[PDB]
Amino acid sequence: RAGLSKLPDLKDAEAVQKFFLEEIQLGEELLAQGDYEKGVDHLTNAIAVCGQPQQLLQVLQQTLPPPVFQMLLTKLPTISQRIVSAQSLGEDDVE
Amino acid sequence: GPRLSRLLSYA
Repeated sequence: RAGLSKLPDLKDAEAVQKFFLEEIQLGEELLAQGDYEKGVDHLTNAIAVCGQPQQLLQVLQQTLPPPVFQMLLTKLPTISQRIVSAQSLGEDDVE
Repeated sequence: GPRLSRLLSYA
């Protein structure tokens, strides 16, 4: 038939599905070790080949409660965290 | 288990 590898040409949907899933799983498995940081990157890559992040996010939120996902969301923005860590010096009270 | 391919059976 033919060979098999990651990101062959992308014209084929089946190859993209195979790799996309290989990454979805590989990530969960690395996190099963504890490499959350790699899960964020690998998941970001899964989105890079899917192009429909939001669909996948709904699919990830319903298949299992994802704590890593929350860290993916914290890895993305940097400036935002700085505002919070100043505006109200991280956290403040109310009366 | 370390196999997120549960939902992915849908496609």
